Amino acid sequence: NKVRHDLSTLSERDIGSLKYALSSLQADTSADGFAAIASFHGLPAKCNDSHNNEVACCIHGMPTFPHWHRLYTLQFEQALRRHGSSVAVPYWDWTKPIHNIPHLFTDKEYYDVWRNKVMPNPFARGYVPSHDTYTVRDVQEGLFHLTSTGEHSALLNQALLALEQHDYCDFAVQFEVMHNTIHYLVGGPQVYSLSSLHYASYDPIFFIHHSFVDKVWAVWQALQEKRGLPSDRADCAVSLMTQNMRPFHYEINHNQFTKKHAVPNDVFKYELLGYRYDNLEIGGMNLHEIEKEIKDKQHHVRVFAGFLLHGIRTSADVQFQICKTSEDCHHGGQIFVLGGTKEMAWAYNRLFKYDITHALHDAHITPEDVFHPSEPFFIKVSVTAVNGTVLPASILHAPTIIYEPGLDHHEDHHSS
Amino acid sequence: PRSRLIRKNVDRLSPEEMNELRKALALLKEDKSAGGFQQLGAFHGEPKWCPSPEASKKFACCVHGMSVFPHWHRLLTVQSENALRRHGYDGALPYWDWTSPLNHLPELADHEKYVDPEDGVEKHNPWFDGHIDTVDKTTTRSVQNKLFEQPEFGHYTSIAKQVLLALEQDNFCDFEIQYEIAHNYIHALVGGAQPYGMASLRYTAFDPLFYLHHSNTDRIWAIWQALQKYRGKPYNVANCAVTSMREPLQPFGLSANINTDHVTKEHSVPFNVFDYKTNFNYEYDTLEFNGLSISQLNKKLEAIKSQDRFFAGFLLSGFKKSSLVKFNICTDSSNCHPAGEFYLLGDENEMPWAYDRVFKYDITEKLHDLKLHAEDHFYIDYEVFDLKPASLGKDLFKQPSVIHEPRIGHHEGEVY
Amino acid sequence: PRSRLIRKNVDRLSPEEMNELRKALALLKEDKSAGGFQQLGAFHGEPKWCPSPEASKKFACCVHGMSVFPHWHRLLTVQSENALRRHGYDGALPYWDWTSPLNHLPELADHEKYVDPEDGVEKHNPWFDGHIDTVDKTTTRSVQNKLFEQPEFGHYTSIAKQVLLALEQDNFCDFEIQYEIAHNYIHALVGGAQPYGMASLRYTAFDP
Ligand code: CUO
Ligand code: CUO
Ligand code: CUO
Repeated sequence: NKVRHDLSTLSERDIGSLKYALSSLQADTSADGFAAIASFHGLPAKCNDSHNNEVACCIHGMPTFPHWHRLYTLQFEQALRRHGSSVAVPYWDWTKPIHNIPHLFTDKEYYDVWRNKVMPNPFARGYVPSHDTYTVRDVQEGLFHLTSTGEHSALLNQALLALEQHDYCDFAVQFEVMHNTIHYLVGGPQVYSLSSLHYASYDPIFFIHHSFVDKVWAVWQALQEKRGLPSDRADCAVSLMTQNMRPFHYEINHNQFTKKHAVPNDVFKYELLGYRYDNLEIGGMNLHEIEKEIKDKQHHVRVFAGFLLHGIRTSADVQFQICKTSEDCHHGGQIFVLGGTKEMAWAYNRLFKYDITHALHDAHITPEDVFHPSEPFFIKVSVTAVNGTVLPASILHAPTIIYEPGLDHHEDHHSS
Repeated sequence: PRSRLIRKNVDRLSPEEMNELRKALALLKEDKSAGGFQQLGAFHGEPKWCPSPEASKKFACCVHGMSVFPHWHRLLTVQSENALRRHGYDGALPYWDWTSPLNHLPELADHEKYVDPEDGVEKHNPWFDGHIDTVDKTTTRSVQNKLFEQPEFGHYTSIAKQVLLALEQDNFCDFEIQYEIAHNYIHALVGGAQPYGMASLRYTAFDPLFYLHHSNTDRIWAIWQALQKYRGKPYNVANCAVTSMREPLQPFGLSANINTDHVTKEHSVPFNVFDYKTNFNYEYDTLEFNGLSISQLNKKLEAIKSQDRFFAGFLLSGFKKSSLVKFNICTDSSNCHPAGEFYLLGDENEMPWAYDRVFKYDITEKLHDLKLHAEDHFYIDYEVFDLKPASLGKDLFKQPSVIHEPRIGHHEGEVY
Repeated sequence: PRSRLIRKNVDRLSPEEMNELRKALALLKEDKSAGGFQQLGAFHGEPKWCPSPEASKKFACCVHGMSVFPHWHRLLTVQSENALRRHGYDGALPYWDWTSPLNHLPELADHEKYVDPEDGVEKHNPWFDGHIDTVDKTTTRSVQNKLFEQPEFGHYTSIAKQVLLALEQDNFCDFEIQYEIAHNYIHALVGGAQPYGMASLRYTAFDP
């Protein structure tokens, strides 16, 4: 029914359709409409029910999380289709370094038209009617990615690592974190922005970014197929899997396909959605190639940093540094987490690993050498809210230093 | 010199051996020294040594809800054992194999007084109980008779089942969670209602049964390591929580008047604790679970995995720790049936801890009786009660997940 | 540029100067910014910024019972002063010489509303009081009338006596203790009974 293309790939004609569709989307007062559609993600929280007790609708820090957002994108796509969008919503490939913020989203005014009328760009932003606030974005230039390889950006590295994981659960943990980065980048400090859990859904970038993440997640399933394991089946988070995903289950969403799809178990087969992607590729590697690419990574030994993510109450940035037994320390790396008060707290069942290895090497510190005197690796954590003071470390669990045996289950060739 | 002590089952002990224990413990109780019993009891709970003894916020000394947990306890038993040897007890601390069904409580612990033929003077069993100096109270024990042998059939026991599952986990961390909780059951069983007893975290150390139970628990851990050895994984090395293992555990670490034992102090590092025999010259007469041999056990374990199973997962905040939790599966339309129960030991004094991962319980058998399908939707109602009867608000507690662990089809391709 | 501001006694202030203060403070109250009044008030007491704002044990920001005490307060006044100047107040914060006996409270602070000849619109004195956003309450003041001039003879005043003794101390630390306590008297005098006022440490900052 539908193909998804990159934002850059979008032609003017294609974009023009999108431009109009969103405009009409905004107009749609109905529940299917954009204002209503946005609330599904977060505030206002309709999620448990309209009743006062409420939590954020979206599932985060949960394995259901990719399912929900995936479903969420379809809702918009269907909306646009109703609106007459010619194409599926595009995805903003974050992984590649961004010379500049995409024109379609960036331009505040959409001047081009046969009419040559000047209008606001629905893509640029939207406003929150309930809050009567307006969306805002504070972006860091740093997003323009610079890296040694150039190709391997932080997102690329993080995404790739997630990619190499048979375990879905393990995949999701890594998968979600990479996803988090964009919300932080665009939102910045702004309370009302992507950076905020409730507010974020309002920004139209949200759909674009999510399209990409969804695209990547889909690739993972395809990769899994390449691996030969069932893409559909999920080992853990079964409890979560069963639960129907509101508000999709609810009548509020007119969309029929979403309703049946509400169980996240069903969400896995994207094909049921009937939307496809122009190509399934991550950074130039084919699915086949990527599988090949990941195996080589396994050959090398790696050291990991383990994160136990309790979740922070306000959206928060965490910083990591590696310190020598002496005073010296290095910026190990940073990860972002997004969560509102509404978030209805979740915790990661498993450890979130980050590849310390590169940095340690920069340290000219081997995994063998001893980081701290008490236990071999003790590090000082730093956690900050997007705004506000630091959150207490004490609650947080101790750092884990991981050494990883490269051997998976891969033989160069079977016999014939 | 006979340095290597042997831990045997309590039942096994000859009267000569029993007599030695009776005498040794009695002397042990008397020992005023730090090495003495009262002082030793302090390590586990109140009085709380864990931040420096002269010091305000006093939280309990014991690693609970941590991977470190078996290491600390293992050290603790040795500490007691060494003390008895000083007393002149010939053997090692005996282990009460609770897993097996008990016709009755062991006579050694159970009877109030030992009338010994040595002279004929009738003396209260030091084994029976001890008194807490701190609180002017005596340890008490109230145990549910129900623990008495009532197998579904033969060997099958709740403990055996619970322990067995723990045994299956390859990774230590996963093993520990299952492992720890099973450990909790005995405390609850023996202590029962009384506020002063095995039931309470602070009190438990005082009861002499504590050592016997832990000896068994340590024994179980040892078998796990042997099983891991059989598995091919190095028993001593632990993949997870490498960092935590390095840090030493107090009070053993104090290595001062507080801890006389040199052995334990060196041993404080949990990494060291793994190789029990060399470091701690103690052994178990047999490392076996039930009738099964180690190789026997592994084979048996594989059998369980082969079949599909359903589990409920619990995230244990373990905040209102001393309490019993019982959960039952209730049909949508029909009856409820007791799913099973687990116990958490925790005094107010204990420091807060939370499980990184979920604890799994095998729901499957009960559902089968219900003839409930895995697919069918049932609701699990779980109630936690304090040791004293009372209802604790479950609402804050996160709902348990229900997970199905299927065999993947019958994977034709990987294995013939 | 007239950077150097001058602090004068409140009584001294001319109506022109007074008007400037009235306007400036009013704007000052409005200022949402961190620079704004509400934010500035926070420094002294609640909300308690002193361990990092995002943070649990919140103890009050002010140095009290410490030698540091006059330094901190001195900085605080300047902070307010700078704020008013941004508002466009010509002068410096005026000082109410409490040591001298007061026939009555100063008119600037005292009267409820200023009817200014500027246009004739009757406006509540921003000087009179402010409202605490944090607690949904307004600052109040109850003062003992007794403070009114009643000298044993002439100049002799309790405050003068108390201040004088502080003055005598050569060493700063000894000076500070006497100095601080004398300082305390006004808070008590103005605040009196009300829980929201000069009397309470948290509340005091709010009152102008
Ligand atoms: O996660 Cu809910 O927003 Cu991207
Ligand atoms: O564990 Cu601390 O008590 Cu058996
Ligand atoms: O001192 Cu803090 O208040 Cu005048």
